[PDB]
Amino acid sequence: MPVLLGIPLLLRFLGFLLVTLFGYLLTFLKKGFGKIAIAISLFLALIIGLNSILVG
Amino acid sequence: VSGLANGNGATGDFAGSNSQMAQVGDGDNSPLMNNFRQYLPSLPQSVECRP
Repeated sequence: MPVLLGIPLLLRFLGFLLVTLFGYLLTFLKKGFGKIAIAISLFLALIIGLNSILVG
Repeated sequence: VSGLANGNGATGDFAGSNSQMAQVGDGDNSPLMNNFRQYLPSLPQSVECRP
């Protein structure tokens, strides 16, 4: 299906930006699931900590 | 987050809290609240009635 000389490269580029940008969203998602790991850890560590004082 | 509550376990970044959540316990038995039990006041027992 005949096309001009530059259209096939505009169509390949408009799906490079999309995969790059959808690649960044993934990186940031994974980071925010690491915050909920730090948070949980902290809480349970403060509980185990108080126990050791009171029983002493 | 569901396995740290079900008591099934967690594998990933939540793999450090699988030993902190074993100290909490499950049911009636809690390793944390059984530390308080070596220091319980010794109360006498029950015997039959003597005059």
